[PDB]
Amino acid sequence: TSKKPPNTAFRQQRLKAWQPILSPQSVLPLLIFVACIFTPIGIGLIVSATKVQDLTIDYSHCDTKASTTAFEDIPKKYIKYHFKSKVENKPQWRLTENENGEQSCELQFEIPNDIKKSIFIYYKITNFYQNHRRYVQSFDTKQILGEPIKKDDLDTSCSPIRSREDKIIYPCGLIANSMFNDTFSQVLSGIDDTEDYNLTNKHISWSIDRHRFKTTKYNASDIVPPPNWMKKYPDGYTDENLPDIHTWEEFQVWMRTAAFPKFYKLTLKNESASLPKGKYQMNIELNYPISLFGGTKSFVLTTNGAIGGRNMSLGVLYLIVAGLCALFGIIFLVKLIFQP
Amino acid sequence: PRVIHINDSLANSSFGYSDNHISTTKYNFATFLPKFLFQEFSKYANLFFLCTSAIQQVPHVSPTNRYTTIGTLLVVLIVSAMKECIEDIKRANSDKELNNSTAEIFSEAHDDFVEKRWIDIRVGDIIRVKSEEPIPADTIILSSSEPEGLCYIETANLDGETNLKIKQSRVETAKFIDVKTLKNMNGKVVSEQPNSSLYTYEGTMTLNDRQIPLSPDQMILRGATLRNTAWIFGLVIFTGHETKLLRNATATPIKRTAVEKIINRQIIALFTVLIVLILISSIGNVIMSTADAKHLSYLYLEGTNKAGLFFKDFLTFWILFSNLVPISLFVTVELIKYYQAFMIGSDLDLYYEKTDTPTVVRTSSLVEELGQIEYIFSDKTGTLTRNIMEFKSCSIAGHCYIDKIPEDKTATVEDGIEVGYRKFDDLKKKLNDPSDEDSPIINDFLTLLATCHTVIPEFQSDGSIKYQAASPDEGALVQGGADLGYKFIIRKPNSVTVLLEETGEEKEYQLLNICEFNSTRKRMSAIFRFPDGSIKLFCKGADTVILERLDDEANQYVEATMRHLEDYASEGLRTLCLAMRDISEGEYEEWNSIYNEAATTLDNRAEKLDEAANLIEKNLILIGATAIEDKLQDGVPETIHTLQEAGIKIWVLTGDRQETAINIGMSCRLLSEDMNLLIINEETRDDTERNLLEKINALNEHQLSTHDMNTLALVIDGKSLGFALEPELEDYLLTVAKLCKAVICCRVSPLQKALVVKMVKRKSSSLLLAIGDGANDVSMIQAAHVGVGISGMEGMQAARSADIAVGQFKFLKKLLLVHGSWSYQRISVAILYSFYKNTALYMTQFWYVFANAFSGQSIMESWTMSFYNLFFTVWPPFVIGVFDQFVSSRLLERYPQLYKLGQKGQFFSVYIFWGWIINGFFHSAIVFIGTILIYRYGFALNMHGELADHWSWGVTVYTTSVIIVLGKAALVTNQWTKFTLIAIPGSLLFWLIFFPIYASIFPHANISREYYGVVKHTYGSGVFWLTLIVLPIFALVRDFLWKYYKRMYEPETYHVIQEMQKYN
Ligand SMILES: CCCCC/C=C\C/C=C\C/C=C\C/C=C\CCCC(=O)O[C@H](COC(=O)CCCCCCCCCCCCCCCCC)COP(=O)(O)O[C@@H]1[C@H](O)[C@@H](O)[C@H](OP(=O)(O)O)[C@@H](O)[C@H]1O
Ligand SMILES: *[C@@H]1O[C@H](CO)[C@@H](O[C@@H]2O[C@H](CO)[C@@H](O[C@@H]3O[C@H](CO)[C@@H](O)[C@H](O[C@@H]4O[C@H](CO)[C@@H](O)[C@H](O)[C@@H]4O)[C@@H]3O)[C@H](O)[C@H]2NC(C)=O)[C@H](O)[C@H]1NC(C)=O
Ligand SMILES: *[C@@H]1O[C@H](CO)[C@@H](O[C@@H]2O[C@H](CO)[C@@H](O[C@@H]3O[C@H](CO)[C@@H](O)[C@H](O[C@@H]4O[C@H](CO)[C@@H](O)[C@H](O)[C@@H]4O)[C@@H]3O)[C@H](O)[C@H]2NC(C)=O)[C@H](O)[C@H]1NC(C)=O
Ligand SMILES: *[C@@H]1O[C@H](CO)[C@@H](O[C@@H]2O[C@H](CO)[C@@H](O)[C@H](O)[C@H]2NC(C)=O)[C@H](O)[C@H]1NC(C)=O
Ligand SMILES: [Mg+2]
Repeated sequence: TSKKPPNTAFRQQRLKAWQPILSPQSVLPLLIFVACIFTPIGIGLIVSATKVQDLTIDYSHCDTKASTTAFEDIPKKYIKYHFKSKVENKPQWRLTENENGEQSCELQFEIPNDIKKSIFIYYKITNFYQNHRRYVQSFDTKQILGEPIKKDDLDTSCSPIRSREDKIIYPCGLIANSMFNDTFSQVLSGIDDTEDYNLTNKHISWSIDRHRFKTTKYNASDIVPPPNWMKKYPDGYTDENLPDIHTWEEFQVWMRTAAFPKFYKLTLKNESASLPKGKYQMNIELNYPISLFGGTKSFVLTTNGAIGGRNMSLGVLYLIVAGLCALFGIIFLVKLIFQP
Repeated sequence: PRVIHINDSLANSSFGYSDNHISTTKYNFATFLPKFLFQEFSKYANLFFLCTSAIQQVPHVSPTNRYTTIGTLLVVLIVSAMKECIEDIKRANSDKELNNSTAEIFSEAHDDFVEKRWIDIRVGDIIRVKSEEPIPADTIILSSSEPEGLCYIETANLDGETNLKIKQSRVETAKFIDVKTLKNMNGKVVSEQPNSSLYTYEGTMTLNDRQIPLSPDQMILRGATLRNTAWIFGLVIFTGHETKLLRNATATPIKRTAVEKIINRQIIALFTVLIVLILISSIGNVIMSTADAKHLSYLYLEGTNKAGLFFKDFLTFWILFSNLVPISLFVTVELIKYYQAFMIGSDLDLYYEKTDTPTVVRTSSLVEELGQIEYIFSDKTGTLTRNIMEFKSCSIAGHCYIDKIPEDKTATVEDGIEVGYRKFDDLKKKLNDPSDEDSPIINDFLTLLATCHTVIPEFQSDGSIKYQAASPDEGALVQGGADLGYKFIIRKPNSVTVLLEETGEEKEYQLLNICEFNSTRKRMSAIFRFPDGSIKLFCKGADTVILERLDDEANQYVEATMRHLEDYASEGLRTLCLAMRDISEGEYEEWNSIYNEAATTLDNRAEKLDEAANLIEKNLILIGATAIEDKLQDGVPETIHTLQEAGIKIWVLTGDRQETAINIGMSCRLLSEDMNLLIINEETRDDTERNLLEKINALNEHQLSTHDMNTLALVIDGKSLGFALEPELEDYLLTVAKLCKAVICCRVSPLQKALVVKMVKRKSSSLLLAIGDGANDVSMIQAAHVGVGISGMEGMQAARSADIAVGQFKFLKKLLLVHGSWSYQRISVAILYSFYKNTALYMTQFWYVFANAFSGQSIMESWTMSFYNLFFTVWPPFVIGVFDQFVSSRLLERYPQLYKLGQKGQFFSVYIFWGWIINGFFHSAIVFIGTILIYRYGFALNMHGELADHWSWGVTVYTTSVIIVLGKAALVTNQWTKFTLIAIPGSLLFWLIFFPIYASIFPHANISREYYGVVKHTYGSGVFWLTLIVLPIFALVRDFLWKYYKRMYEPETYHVIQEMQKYN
């Protein structure tokens, strides 16, 4: 038996195997068991998404629709609010102009209940293609780290925003050039006997973004701001004009690009104390025009949940599978009796 | 004319004739490149990635590397090259076993025969091949150890004929007996050209002074074998691939399967799906970046033209969507088919322990063609028969005798005349006592077995005498007389001595004259002189010739033997009738002059001698009849019957004569006794038409019954088949061949064995298998879809040239029913799963073009997408393709009707292929739409107000698309071994531990830098472990509820056999 193959279980294709069958003793107790565990998770994740209470004010078209002299009422389509109570006074805006052409929208909403959990402030941008293939990679990851990268040693993903007049644009590319620059005021100013509610601007971004984004190492003689930054930095950069992107949390939040054309970006939060009920005001200076992208910039005042907001779409999907498996556990049971 | 000098190896080398090597390799060093590339670039996916990599070479298409597709295209071309180099080395090793065999060649300098190798033989050498070793080349015999110069070759490899051929030397050259006098002969041999007509040679050997003629009576071909002669002297005239038999054999051709032909039609299905999705995204890009050019100024788009932009993103959406066609499929179709052929040749039920040869699959690319076999084109001698004859039955004095009586008719029914079976012991008991009537007839029978023949006996040192018979039936008659008691011993000239073990005394018989065997006579007559001084005539021959020449008034048992000739032919045994008569000297003294009448006519001998002998066989007394069986191999009738239950039509193509092919078919039950054979034996072109027309007129004349189809058979001569394969009569022959249950072709040439198999695959869309042994059916094996050879015996030139080489014929049952139908369901399901799982990931790249303004941005990092078809979804195709048994081995052989699942094509077509894509489109839409609703604004997290970005969401798309395509495989599999439990749930557990290791170590090394905070924001989030639960179960609830409804309320025929397997 020199050339005879071995008599083992592997070579003779007789391995210890188990054969599943889809008997009604196995499939039908599975669908009843799936339905009785996907309903406590389905109702448990809809209650957690109902418990989130927020407020959204679309402050686009504050430039033309609002009143300069007095607080007038915001239309029905711009407000979307969810609260444990009812509101009595619907939200109001006002336009306020300063000494040189700089308007600030003054939203004046009402919070009908003490929101005992942590408050976060976002801005919702719609119809902004943060996930474009030309847009997602258009920066330079070495300038973010802080080292003085030279002009031809710089990245080529900055396709038109690489260098201006043979000088190095320091925040390079498209993601930094198109940064959102409506400055939300850092306090919810209380009106008529309610106290002010202070918000903070620190620890907004990811913790890996606060470690990678470091202060730059060029002196300002070599560099120049991006084209849409010239109104903020006229006459180029100086040594005291230089922005450190290590402490600039709004730069790190915007550069973390989003997946979808409707996205939030965190701007302000307070996690120490709760805001009591009352009439509040948020001053928003309007630098970023919506004609650039063609969507609706908005002001969102949210709370967090276990799934992170008022989104029913996870607890509903736990109820569709619990409804489908408990429907076909009935269709296949009346066929088991009346059609054997 | 091939002018061949006799005694100078430098002179014939100036002609530059062929060498002696025989290579059955597919490639060599001179054509490995234009032949391996042709069989790789006839697959349509390898043509697709060649024009995908040619699109990555124009400059500004896609920021992924220019050498990421053509790098993997060389990787899939290296793996498929090393497999076809591994197999072609194994074919070259088996050719080294033939060219390195020993062959004694003459030397002019040494003046004696030197031992050398087969490959050293040149045209013109004088060789000396010994007793029972095969002939090295096409040699003309010069001398032999026999006195006149004759020898006996066996041509069971170049034909199917079982008798021995009388090859004699010329008497003008048989005087060169001694090895020392071989140097003094000079001259040339004007030979013919290489042919393939075996029985015809024409040459002219001129010796020192004048020419001698040549003829096929002194032509010995390469596939022959010397027998019953000590040595011969031959002159090699054709060698290597220039012989008569191996001239039309070629290298192993490219053989594409029917599964592989469907994949080239599933690629075209997938390619016109591909052109649609590229055309949608490239029209939607040129519409959106023109109509919304005022709301996309933050991207700083160039906006060259509408034509130049459309022709640019037509290629960037080609490169993004090129991963629908998997490149990892065509390595795991070559490695599964190579690892299936290793498991076929590792089975002990296909191992032949007697000659120690296991089955080998030399061509691993055809292991799924064994699952759908419509026809089997067998061979007879060596394939179906053992080439061993044996004396089986005798019937004398109206009785009938065998040793091994079967219990179906052991009871002699005594229906008037005795019909039945009695033992050979009772034959000797009615021989011993003289009071019985049959005992003067029984010994007269039993001396005719041991004296009437022309066998030349020889003794050995052990004392066991070996008989040298020119025909194997006569040799079995002598051995049949020997174990009955009448042993045949020493034969001197003109007397025959017989040793009688009944009395113990050694007799002797004076042989007076024997008349030779003739196919026109089909008799053999032998007059003898006895110790009595009395003259008796012994005569053996067929029943159709001597039964006309009897005295029916003298003998009284003729009616019993003719019915005894009827049940012998119902078992396919070869028969001969035995007759005798006492004659006197006075008629013999004149009949000696009648023999001297034939001594006067040397000019006429075929006509004169034989009917001068028939002057004295005008009247005889019948002794009885004999029955010699041609032994079949083990399990031959049980696999002819079982393979016909599976719907496989079994043809038999042989080189034998017609009457012994019918006798074989009656014994393996290929032909029954209640069957209507349609014999077509014609000699002209139009009489083959007229015979074919009247058969096919008389078949549609009557309504075909459901049992009249199974009582119809066809028998073709090799001369009628040479006319019926012409393009005019090609269809009448094929329409009658489709009606009859079994076809038998006789006297068929080695090329006509191939022209039949070519004629069936041209006209029918069916798959054909050809099994044979010997080099007369190498062309039959190379022209079939699967070619099986018989190994373990000498002259195994068909076991080398084949794709599969088995031990014996009965291994064709398990190789087709069990290992074929497994290896069709395995490769068809593992291919459709590999097309599916590439769709269920790379279609989320298409539903994303509506949410990123038709830019083509990917949602996973390109390193992690490359790990999909390399790490986490490679093993569930391998376990399905190598270890999946959809129905057991003992139930595949109990129900041969389950072979019609693969035979129709019920597991692999384009229509089943569309359901694995539409399930892949459906599964990808659940992943996409399920995750853009959960990750609504990036606001699915609970970590201090921080959000989920692009890359923290595309990990949720990637991971959920892994649990689905691994959850689909866990419904597809039929059995769960330990190798399944590490492939389906061990690839998921591989990815869940690979990702917090990869994304925490590799971004620090500037590799996939997108993953900096992804592990904290995917794995640390509670919404990731909730999207991973419900979203697979959403997508796999339709595949699970249809699997229950299909097997319970609408089952196929194998779903019931699987339930028999589980519960019985
Ligand atoms: C864009 C260009 C492309 C255009 C292409 C269009 C058309 C193609 C042209 C012709 C198609 C031709 C025919 C298609 C029609 C039918 C396909 C043939 C039917 C077919 O065998 O396949 C089936 C797929 O079942 C669906 O059908 C799958 C049902 C799910 C379909 C749901 C519809 C999906 C639509 C896409 C959604 C997109 C939404 C858009 C979202 C946009 C987002 C912005 C196969 O799975 P199967 O579970 O039954 O397999 C069974 C069964 O699982 C098993 O128990 C049995 O074996 P065993 O017992 O031994 O194990 C055995 O019976 C086995 O076959
Ligand atoms: C989340 O919760 C609170 C939001 O209302 C906020 O704490 C309240 O706001 C301030 C911040 O501490 C407190 O008012 C000041 O308290 C300090 C304590 O000594 C006083 O010095 C200070 O007096 C004056 O403040 C002027 C500015 O308003 C300044 O110009 C003067 O020089 C002088 O210092 C105020 O009286 C208030 O009592 C806090 N209330 C409660 C209930 O905590 C949290 O800081 C906030 N957390 C965040 C944003 O991280
Ligand atoms: C907040 O963010 C806003 C959007 O990112 C930004 O608005 C853009 O600001 C830039 C610069 O102020 C505007 O660009 C101007 O374009 C006009 C054409 O209409 C030009 O006259 C001018 O470019 C000039 O370029 C010359 C060379 O060709 C050169 O002599 C000068 O350097 C000069 O820059 C302006 O640059 C742009 O139109 C604004 N709108 C949009 C929709 O992009 C706000 O400025 C920014 N505000 C703050 C306070 O940060
Ligand atoms: C808490 O809120 C108060 C109310 O706005 C902040 O007080 C302001 O501080 C700025 C800084 O100079 C002054 O210009 C304003 O006039 C102050 N407002 C009032 C009403 O006094 C205070 O700074 C906040 N606390 C922190 C730590 O920022
Ligand atoms: Mg044969």
